[PDB]
Amino acid sequence: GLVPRGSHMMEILRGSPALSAFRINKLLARFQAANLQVHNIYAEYVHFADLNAPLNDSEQAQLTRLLQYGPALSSHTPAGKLLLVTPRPGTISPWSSKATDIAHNCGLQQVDRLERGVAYYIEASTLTAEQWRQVAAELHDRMMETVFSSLTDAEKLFIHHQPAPVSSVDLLGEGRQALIDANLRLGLALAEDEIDYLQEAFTKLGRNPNDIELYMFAQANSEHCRHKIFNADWIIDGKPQPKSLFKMIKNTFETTPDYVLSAYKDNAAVMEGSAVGRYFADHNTGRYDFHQEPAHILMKVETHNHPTAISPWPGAATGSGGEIRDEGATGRGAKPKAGLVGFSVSNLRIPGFEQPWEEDFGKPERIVTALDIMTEGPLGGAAFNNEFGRPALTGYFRTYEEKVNSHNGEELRGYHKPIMLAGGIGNIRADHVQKGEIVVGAKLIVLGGPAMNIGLGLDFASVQRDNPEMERRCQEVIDRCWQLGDANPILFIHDVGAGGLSNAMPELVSDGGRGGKFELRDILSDEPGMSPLEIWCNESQERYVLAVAADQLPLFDELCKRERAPYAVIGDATEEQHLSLHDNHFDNQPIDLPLDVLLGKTPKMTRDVQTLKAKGDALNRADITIADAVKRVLHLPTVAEKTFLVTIGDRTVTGMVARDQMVGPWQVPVADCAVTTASLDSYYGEAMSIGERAPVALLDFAASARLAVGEALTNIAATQIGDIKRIKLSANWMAAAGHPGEDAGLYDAVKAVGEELCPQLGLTIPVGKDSMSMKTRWQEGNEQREMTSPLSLVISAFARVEDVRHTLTPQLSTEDNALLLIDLGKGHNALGATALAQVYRQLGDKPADVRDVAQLKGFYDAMQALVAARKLLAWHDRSDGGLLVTLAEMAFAGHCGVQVDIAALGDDHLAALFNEELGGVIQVRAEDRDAVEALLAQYGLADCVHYLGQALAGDRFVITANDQTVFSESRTTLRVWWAETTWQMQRLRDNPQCADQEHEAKANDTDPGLNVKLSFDINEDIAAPYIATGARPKVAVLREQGVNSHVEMAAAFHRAGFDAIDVHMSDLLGGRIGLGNFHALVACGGFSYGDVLGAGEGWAKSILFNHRVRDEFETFFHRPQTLALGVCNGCQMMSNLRELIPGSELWPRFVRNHSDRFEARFSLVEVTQSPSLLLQGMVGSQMPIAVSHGEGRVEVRDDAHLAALESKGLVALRYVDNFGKVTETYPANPNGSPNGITAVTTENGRVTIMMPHPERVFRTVANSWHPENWGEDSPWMRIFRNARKQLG
Ligand SMILES: Nc1ncnc2c1ncn2[C@@H]1O[C@H](COP(=O)(O)OP(=O)(O)O)[C@@H](O)[C@H]1O
Ligand SMILES: [Mg+2]
Ligand SMILES: [Mg+2]
Ligand SMILES: [Mg+2]
Repeated sequence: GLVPRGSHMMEILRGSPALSAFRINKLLARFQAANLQVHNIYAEYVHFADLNAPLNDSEQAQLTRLLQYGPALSSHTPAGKLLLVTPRPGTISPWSSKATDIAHNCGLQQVDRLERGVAYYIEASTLTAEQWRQVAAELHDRMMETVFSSLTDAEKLFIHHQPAPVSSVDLLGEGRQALIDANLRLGLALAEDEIDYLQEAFTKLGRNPNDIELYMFAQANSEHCRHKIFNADWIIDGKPQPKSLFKMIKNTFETTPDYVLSAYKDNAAVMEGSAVGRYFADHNTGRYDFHQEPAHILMKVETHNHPTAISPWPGAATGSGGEIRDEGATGRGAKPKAGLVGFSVSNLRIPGFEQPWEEDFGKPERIVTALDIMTEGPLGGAAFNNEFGRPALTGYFRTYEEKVNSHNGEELRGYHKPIMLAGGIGNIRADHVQKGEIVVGAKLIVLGGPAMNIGLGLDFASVQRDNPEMERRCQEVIDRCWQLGDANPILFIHDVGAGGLSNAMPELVSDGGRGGKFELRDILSDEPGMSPLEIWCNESQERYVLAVAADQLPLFDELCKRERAPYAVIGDATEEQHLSLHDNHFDNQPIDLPLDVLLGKTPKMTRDVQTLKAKGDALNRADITIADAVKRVLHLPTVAEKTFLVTIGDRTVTGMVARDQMVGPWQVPVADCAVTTASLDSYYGEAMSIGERAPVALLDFAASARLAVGEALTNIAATQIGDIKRIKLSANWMAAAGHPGEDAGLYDAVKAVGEELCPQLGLTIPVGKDSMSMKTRWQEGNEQREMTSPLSLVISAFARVEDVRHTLTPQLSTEDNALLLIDLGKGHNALGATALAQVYRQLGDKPADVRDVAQLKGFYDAMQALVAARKLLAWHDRSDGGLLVTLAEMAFAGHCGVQVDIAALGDDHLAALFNEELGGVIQVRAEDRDAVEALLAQYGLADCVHYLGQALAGDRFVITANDQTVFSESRTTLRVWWAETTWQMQRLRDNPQCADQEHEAKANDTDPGLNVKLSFDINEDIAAPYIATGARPKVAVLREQGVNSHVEMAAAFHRAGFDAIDVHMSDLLGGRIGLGNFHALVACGGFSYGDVLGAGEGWAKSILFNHRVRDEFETFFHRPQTLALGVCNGCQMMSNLRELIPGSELWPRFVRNHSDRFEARFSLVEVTQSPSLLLQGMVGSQMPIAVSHGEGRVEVRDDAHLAALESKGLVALRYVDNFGKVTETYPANPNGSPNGITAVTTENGRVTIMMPHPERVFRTVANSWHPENWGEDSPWMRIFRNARKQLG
């Protein structure tokens, strides 16, 4: 298929079937439910190639081959009515960016652009034109796609448009009205006093402003960018206040500067870390080595609330992506290392699973539902973290939507505009913390993606776009820069976010005390139609701005080319504090302004407001029983199991993850905080926790803020930190500013933490952000409706960790034990604004609060003493759902029972069980009870401490008060109820057979959990005699663009005695490396090309289609003694390279998981008998391994191929269930692979490929669960030692 398309030609190539049978059945069921008689539907991918020159036969065959990927679903002959769904004209999918990159890296420069659609063939002969429109509506996303009736209509996607010129606004010819008109036309949202300021500035300059100048100004002066509310003066109840909100936050730093290296002068804060071996490849040698130095710790938390209400996948994705850029742009360049995630939404109202507190109150047409946010949003956030490669290790998820009698009387309070929160930690070198100086003449660079018309102005302008692989490429350049140490050529770096370059470039010169002169036509653009305003102001993603000295440009160019990171020099820093943007195409100057004019401020805001305070109503208990309350509370999403948010996201990339959300042998997501190691050679590390309690703010603003700080501390407390001054906070404030009562409430809550609680505890808040229009208004029938959030403070706590090995979790032991409650509520047992109240549609009277500051500190210090002395068996703090939920979660994690007496906790059993006061349950050895009680007493806590009882083997969850049974249930029954939410979410989002299998396994109490059988001594270093010689063979640690798991791969080989060499595919292509110098090769994990065109396919085909590099690989694999390993993405790659690999004829392909979802699991495997030299000595072992993949499902051609592979004896690993049997049941087998197959070898055993990641778990400390008696080495270390010994 191939036709004229302007000065280019467009080719049409049919792809493979696009939807599996469950997805097809879902569509048919949706049509049936809407009364559309659709007899059948079939979907095929179709590819469009815009060509600038022709393809010869050989090139055409290459292109056709590149576009063969994906699971081998059965093709159907087209039949019925064609509906073709594509991206909207004027947009370029991320798919297109990455597929085009692959074509170019395969030598197809004739390809100008590849794009993809889905051709739907619908047989429904009896449908009206009206009903056809409804069909079309079901098949596409109106915010990013369109529907066409012919394949040839895809030509519209590639139309070339001539550059649009700059437009002036005619102030001199029309007066002020020109500015008023432009304000409305351009959507500038300017205030009257801003229009005054612009009017005078341009009158003084004696010329008309250009549209681009006004837009730039308007962006820079928004609430989003200027923080007017947080810098305002206040008057409250008639009294002027002494400090802004910002100054009150800064009070915490004035009080507690300890350990802080950077606060309030970058887009992340920095604190002291630990001296450890930072592991990376040297610039000159390419060898990975440990560099003993301080790894300091950066932190940042952001939000993306409004875009996520409009288009949740990209909203969440670019929420993560922007925050990752803030981290990498800290100082003079730094390295992200782990993420966190938060969602607050309205009620889910899951079809067929509606809960008794949920009422449908309507919503605006133009936003999505709470359910669609929680379906697509987490996938988007995860897509970014997975493809960029940072593990996502802690988070929160709250539902809230109720009609309540709050501060402004009876009104709807909720999250129709959601909280979408993304944050994280990173490491940074001491000499890079401070931004450098920008010398006059510095070159000013944009690093990253070509711009498009995104973010300007159905709300299309709020529809974002993410390409995480592009950002990984950029991160690698940043890494190379900071890895040069004193020769780091980055003088200054900053992320590109709101306002695009129009904010970022002025900010970067201005932060250096410089001006800039810029050339518009040097900026990389994928949309030649764009105006200067669009080019300068678009919010295209994956971009950074930086300054480099002119003499370092050749170095910078080398770094970028090797990573394949696009970059452009677009201007020069000037001594004069002026901003100039020239346009070589139109020979004119779109921007010509002094910086003081541009960056000049209208006056400060004054907010004159009054306090409103809600009168609580006592909880009406008419319909409440304890048993009913347990069942309801376990069904509140806020409380309920969070698996659907957890296993979708990588938790092992870097090899530094010590404590992830999933805990114990039954992998129950209840960990109270995240912990990473500082390096691959240390037990020092970092921790992250979150505290939040928004519904409390409907009753008491300051208490909600104090509880958020408190809960962050209780979540983190059983991790070995020491001095509380080591804990640093981000404070993210979400409010509906201007809503009656909220402004005074905001001030009071900031004051409560910044002026009071944080200084009194010794907690700094060195970073934070604010989002101040958290409400939603619409017309619902004949009436105005509004849904307003509670004031919503989210606190994230971050700390350097003294020993990651000493972290406690909620996993109860059944050795002889005591359960003790630390009730920091001091028996107040408040029920206001609890999960209990919410699930009966009420708010209640009085909420929890921090009852006693000294006791909170004493709790923290006492926990630190108990952790360091190793006196705790377990800890779980009390939060949503109260003591009942803390104890239940502990019993789920320990897969056991409890026998608990609550007679000491008051006569009100409901209140004792369901209050959400601060504190929690510690478990200690029985023999240590008296000593632990005495320790707690030393910290002033005796009256808060209560012996509850003990954990016991079995399935009974029993709560007594004297001789009365208060509540008694099967622990399994509770655990399954608690699972029903994630069950239902998985069920609607993923393959329902997998969701059901996962859920139903939880009901089998006989599940023994992950468990280990070892065929060898895991402590025996069989490589030691080799290492002792000092002779270290090289390993080629192979990476392609988008690979992310190479550093820990190198480290694993290093520990086994190799010299690990960084080999990029660019090194092979440029002659800098030749495989003939190596005896061992490893293809590493990640998302090369974002897996576009099938995971590992672009990587492999780039090798196959370059005859030189293809020959190199083939030569390597045909040598008699060479060894090769392919892990995950490398396994996929090597499976696509079979034709070069002897003995690989029976290998399968690796395709989309049967669940249709990314699976980040800690899975049980057995090592099976095969020739594999890398698994020698390990046959019959059974131990868990990190799994992190979406396309790991072994796929054979037919059963003859599966039988042949099996009979040849080439299977080397298989998934087993916890009973130890080979399985295809999910998630024990996470991807649906037949016969549990997840590793294969060649006939000679010299090449092994596997989907799981042994290199992520070679350290015991990095295994989510492991036997207590293991040393530093896990079983998986033996793979790398076997490689060493085999080389001799
Ligand atoms: N949005 C999310 N993304 C990833 N993990 C999450 C998310 N929400 C919760 N989690 C994880 O699920 C577990 C249970 O969460 P939750 O019950 O909210 O924690 P807590 O009550 O201790 O504050 C924790 O390990 C938490 O980090
Ligand atoms: Mg919880
Ligand atoms: Mg907790
Ligand atoms: Mg919480």
